[PDB]
This record gives sequence, structure tokens and C-alpha cells, in this order.
Amino acid sequence: AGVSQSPRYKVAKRGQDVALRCDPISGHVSLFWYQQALGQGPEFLTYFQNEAQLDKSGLPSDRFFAERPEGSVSTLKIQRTQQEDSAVYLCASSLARAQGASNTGELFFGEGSRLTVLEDLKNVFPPEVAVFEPSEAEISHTQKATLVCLATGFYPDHVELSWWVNGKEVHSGVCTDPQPLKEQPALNDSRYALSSRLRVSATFWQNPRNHFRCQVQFYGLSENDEWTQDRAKPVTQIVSAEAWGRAD
Amino acid sequence: KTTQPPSMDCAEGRAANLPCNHSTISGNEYVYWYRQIHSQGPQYIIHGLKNNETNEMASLIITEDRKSSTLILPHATLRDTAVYYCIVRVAYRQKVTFGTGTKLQVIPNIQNPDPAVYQLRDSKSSDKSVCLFTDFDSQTNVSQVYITDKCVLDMRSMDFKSNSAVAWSNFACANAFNNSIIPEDTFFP
Ligand SMILES: [Cl-]
Ligand SMILES: [Cl-]
Ligand SMILES: [Cl-]
Ligand SMILES: [Cl-]
Ligand code: NA
Ligand code: NA
Repeated sequence: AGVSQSPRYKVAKRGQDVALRCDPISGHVSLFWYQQALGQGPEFLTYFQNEAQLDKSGLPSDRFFAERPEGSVSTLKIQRTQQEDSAVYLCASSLARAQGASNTGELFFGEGSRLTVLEDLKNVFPPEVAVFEPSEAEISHTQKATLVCLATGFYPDHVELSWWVNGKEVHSGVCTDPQPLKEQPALNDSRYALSSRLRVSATFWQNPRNHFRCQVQFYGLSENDEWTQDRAKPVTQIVSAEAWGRAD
Repeated sequence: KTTQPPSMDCAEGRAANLPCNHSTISGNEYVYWYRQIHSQGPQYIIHGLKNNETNEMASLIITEDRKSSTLILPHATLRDTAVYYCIVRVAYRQKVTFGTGTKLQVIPNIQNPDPAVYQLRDSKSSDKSVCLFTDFDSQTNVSQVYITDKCVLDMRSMDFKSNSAVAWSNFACANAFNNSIIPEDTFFP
């Protein structure tokens, strides 16, 4: 019932071609493409009214080309991809001017397609995930238990960290770093580290039947990307770290 | 066409006011407010013309000269920490020109600060430990051996908020967070 964008994350080698797909809400005639860089607002790229591309004043260069052949599904193609094309490509759809009762005239956005252009894919790495058990001093000082999760050595910054308690996702008592740390700030295209906390009541942590899991959803290479290194291909994968509750 | 302060802090558990300036607004243009959460796309909140608007998400106060407006979030929680975009668009077109917006940070007031630095052992390892600086008041600033920035969590069912920072190295926590001023009343077990 929303706008879908695929792939969520895309790793591209400099000079290769990329395609970003948008599935707008059915019956919406307007389709929009936006480019969004770090710490900046979405910048207009192109506009479609059904199949006609009426406005393309925002397209950065000749390498940028968009299609919506049947007035529905749209594709944004970026040829001979450059490092400056690395951004979040947003897609939006709305349903014309004053079409229908209570029409708010709002833009419905997808979750975006983050593109990261790299010179060499040999630098792509999945994270290593570790869970650090609540301190015994914390439990006796506050009657609270903080679980710490560490996602390390991942490149690029294509991660989703989430906490799972007994197979169900938890959001309460959770804080993940809004941005990751460079493990080597004196190095370019250095690997990242990300931390998160899950704070529960000490009674909940002291139950040994309670299962805790830190999940890190990583986005790396696709099937089409060639891999000739002696290490496992850094594909889009989930890396987890689990822990049972500890009584005392 | 709209101007907003790039970043702003607000009190947690209170209604948050977000200002916007649109001096050259026309009669046909509406004022729209969008919200963008991290790793998400912008999402519509509210819109108005001249009249004050109220929905389950927020309130929108437009001045009578229509040169400025205010987005009012009824009760600011840690989940309201996002970028808020105030945009103006002509009634007939659909295209939206986004400005830089406002980075809103919902900050709680720690009633009972209990600053402490704890050591946490790895679930599956030896010589693997992190330091946890936690329960320090919102006025404490943590300076970056790896040190993460300040993080606010909300134990919603317990009406409790806490601040924390994580430090690790491959070292002893006692000297981990010493570069920025950590309360002198910090528990070091
Ligand atoms: Cl993906
Ligand atoms: Cl689980
Ligand atoms: Cl929850
Ligand atoms: Cl999942
Ligand atoms: Na949020
Ligand atoms: Na925290």
C-alpha cells in the first residue's frame, strides 16, 4: 500500500551502469525522483505524469536517464557511475490535483535506494557481530541490564542494526548510534564500527530462558558482481550475535 | 522559498514548536510539513492554507499575514528525533522543493543522574570487553581507542530515559572516558 524501491542498497564499481527501480502506489499519475546527499534535503531530479517525463530540469548530467513506459513502474539509470553519484535516490508518487475526497495533495515516498560508488570492490566487507552481557555491578547498582552490541569491520556503511528478544523485534530501551565510527580515520574507504544498546530490567535479563539477539543486516555485492578473492564474497547478508539470560 | 533553523533541541515529554519562515508566500500556496526518519523517505505530517490545522500527528499554526508558521508536535518523545521539512507549493503543481529542514533532537531531563562506567564481557570471548558510560545527565558531552557518541534510550514501560556512550580497544575503562569531563561522582566498579 506504499511506494517500493529496489534495491534498497547498491554497491557499484566506478564506471559501471546502475538501474534503480520504483514501484509507485497503483493509480497514482505523478512520479518523482529525488537525489539526497548526507546532511542535505532531497533535491529534485525528474517528474513523470503517467508515461510523459514533463520535467527533467534536475537531472545532473547526460549519464542520468529515467523511464516510466506504462505510467507506473519507473527506472532511474545512471551510466558510467561516478563517485559524486553516491547518494540516496528517493522516489515519490501522488494522485494528481484534487483527485478525490480529502485529498491531502501529499507526496508518498519510498524508503529510498542508497547508491555507493567505489573504485575497488576488494574493500567491501561484511560486519562481525558481538554481544556484550550486562555488567553484574550495573544490575546491583540500578536493577537494569544493558546489552551492548558491536558491529565491526564493515564497508561500505550499508547496515541495519536491530534487537530481537525471543524471535520478536524490540524497539523499547534501544539506542543505536545515529552514524558509525571509522576504525581508521587516517585511511580512506576505512571500515566502520557501530554500537547499540538494549536496556531491560535485571529480572528479565536474569531469566536463562530469555533469548537475546543483535541482528546486523548488511548490504554488499549482488549475484552479478564478480568475486575472485580468496575470502567469502561480501554479499547482502544478516550477521547475528546471540545470548541467553544469566541468573544471579 | 522557506527558511528553517538547520538543527534544534527540544524538551522530551513536552509539546515541541518548530518554526518556519515563508515571507513571499502567495495566496494559492499551501504550507506542508514532512518528516524524515534516519534510513527512511520523507513522510507527510500536515498542511494548511490560512486556517490552523490539527490532526493526530501535529498542529499547524499559520500567522494571519501568512509569512511564518509553526509545527507543534503534541508530546515530543525520542521517536520524534528526525528532520522536519517545511515546504510551500502552488495549489496546481505537485513538485516539492525541499530546503535543508530542521534536525530535531528530543532531549530528556534526567531527574536522578547516576553516572557510572561499567565493564561488559563478550557473550562468547576472552579479552573482549567494552566500557559503558551511562546514566549521566543530558548536559554531559562525550569526546571521541574507540568512543561512540551519546545515545538516549527510553525504557517506555518504566517511564525511564538514560544516556550512554560505549568505548572499546584491542586498556581499562577507568581511563576510557577521561578526555571529556565526566561527573566527579561517577561510579567506577
Ligand atoms: Cl538490497
Ligand atoms: Cl531471536
Ligand atoms: Cl518494544
Ligand atoms: Cl529480518
Ligand atoms: Na524515530
Ligand atoms: Na543509551
